[PDB]
Amino acid sequence: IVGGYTCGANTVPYQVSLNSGYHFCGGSLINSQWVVSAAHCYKSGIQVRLGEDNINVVEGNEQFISASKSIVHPSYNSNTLNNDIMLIKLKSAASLNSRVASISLPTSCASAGTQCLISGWGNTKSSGTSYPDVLKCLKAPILSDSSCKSAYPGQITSNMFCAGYLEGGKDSCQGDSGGPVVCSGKLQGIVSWGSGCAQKNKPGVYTKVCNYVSWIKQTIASN
Ligand SMILES: [Ca+2]
Repeated sequence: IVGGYTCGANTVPYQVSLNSGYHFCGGSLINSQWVVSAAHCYKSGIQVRLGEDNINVVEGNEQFISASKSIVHPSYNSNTLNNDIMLIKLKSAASLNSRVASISLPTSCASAGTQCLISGWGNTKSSGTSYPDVLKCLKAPILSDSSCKSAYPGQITSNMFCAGYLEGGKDSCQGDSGGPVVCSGKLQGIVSWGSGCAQKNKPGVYTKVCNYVSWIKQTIASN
């Protein structure tokens, strides 16, 4: 998160860290046994860390649970990043409480102008590299599709949407991938890609979760 602020311990209870001996991607807890993340975050041997704040220190409330299986959308294309969504089933059910809670799936696509909360432990620098210990947050608006397609000609599909600032200075970054974009208490996006970080006229691109509600529900029901 570039140009953001410190969320505060456990203020984003649905936020998860995907770990393989180090933090590599964010994720969202949608129920006691399932996490939604980005398909490009996939890899064998994933340990989902819940209730995290400082990801380098064990301070209480954390829950480390191994992924029993990661389900990458069958139509995910690594070259275009279309269908950048992945379902992760936990080996055992997570303990839901004040610090650890699931986020609701959307019942409709959010409209442009809607304010959303983006969060993660990704890079905080536009040019350099500086990874934070504690969870960072960012309030950003969903941009219109015309502005989005204008920023990335021929790269935006119906399964993507832009969010952020065209002036630059505020955006999600490396490490934030797979993280939640929450608007009005609903998971509308997943940190997917962009051209650099917090660069002007290059807003962040996110996976349009509202286009996958049926798929998510159907996949979960058969697994
Ligand atoms: Ca910790």
